[PDB]
Amino acid sequence: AAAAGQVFDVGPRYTNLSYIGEGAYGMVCSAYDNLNKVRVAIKKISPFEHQTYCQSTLREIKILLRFRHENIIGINDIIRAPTIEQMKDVYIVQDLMETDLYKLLKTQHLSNDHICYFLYQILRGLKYIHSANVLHRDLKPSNLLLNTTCDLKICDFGLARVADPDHDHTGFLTEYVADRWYRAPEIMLNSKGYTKSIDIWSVGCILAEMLSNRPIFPGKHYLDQLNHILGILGSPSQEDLNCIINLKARNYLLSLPHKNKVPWNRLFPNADSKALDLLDKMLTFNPHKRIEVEQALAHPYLEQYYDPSDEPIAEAPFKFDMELDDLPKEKLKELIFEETARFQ
Ligand SMILES: Nc1ncnc2c1ncn2[C@@H]1O[C@H](COP(=O)(O)OP(=O)(O)NP(=O)(O)O)[C@@H](O)[C@H]1O
Repeated sequence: AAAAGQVFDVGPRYTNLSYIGEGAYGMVCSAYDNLNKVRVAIKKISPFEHQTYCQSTLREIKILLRFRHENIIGINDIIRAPTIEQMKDVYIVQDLMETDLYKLLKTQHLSNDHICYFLYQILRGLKYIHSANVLHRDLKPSNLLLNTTCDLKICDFGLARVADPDHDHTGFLTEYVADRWYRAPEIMLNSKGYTKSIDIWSVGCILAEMLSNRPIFPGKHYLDQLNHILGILGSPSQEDLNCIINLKARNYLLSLPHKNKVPWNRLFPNADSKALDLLDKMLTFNPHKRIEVEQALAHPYLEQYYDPSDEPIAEAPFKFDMELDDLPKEKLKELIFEETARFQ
């Protein structure tokens, strides 16, 4: 059993392992694919102890196996034991991507052309995801992979859900998992994040972060996240408040001192004015007024790339809720076993 740091048993076919990160349920290595003669990425996942780990792992696998898109990371192979009894770990083999936008923004200035092309690819992948009735719900720079030729692939569908706008409403201050800094204001107010508009907010946050190499709304906690948003957008309008019927959320917003909108050109004086027009439309407080993915693709900022015939949609949308919250981990291990069978 070949070792890294732990068992990383991808054995004969996958060799010359190099540690390139850790994280959720396992650890990530690069490896030489002795069959296909390319370096690949391998994610070891060890989730079968914890129901919640098994949910995230089954979601990621089910979604990434169904999706086929140039801007979404695919699964090339899956390594696991031939029996459920022997299966402790699952190895997911993917295209090796040189970096992610998080690592890139820590150290590199992006040209206006790079910002434009990266946003185009994010929205092109997102159009496919949304067309499949799926919400990503955790878009952030670390979940956007890039290779040496600036090809961008969305990854990490662990928090992804089938869209359910009918059942989106909830109380004030309802608990949430996805990264605070990329959470739409309605999450803190009255939304479960079951509508496509929560992904467009996250893209808007990522566009702002590409324009300055700093998170635009770096809240330290839940209400601080809302003060950061309202610090730039200003106090919500009467019309936007009238949309918030939940009294705890409405009265919280009414309690706050009046704030005027800060103009995007003050925050980003060297930005392309078309980029700031699109940023404004993505970071709209009211999710009903917020631009949709297909409208963002058609925005003048993206006119060099925009080609709706080359912006494919999903053949096989997820019609129905993935009924995973109440499956015991033993059922979820069986589903993961069945979902991975095609690679044996
Ligand atoms: N296909 C890939 N190619 C290269 N590096 C990758 C790839 N997928 C993930 N990584 C990196 O491996 C490290 C750990 O992976 P991680 O950031 O956890 O990826 P993820 O797919 O978003 N999964 P996770 O965050 O654990 O739910 C990070 O430095 C990632 O950027």
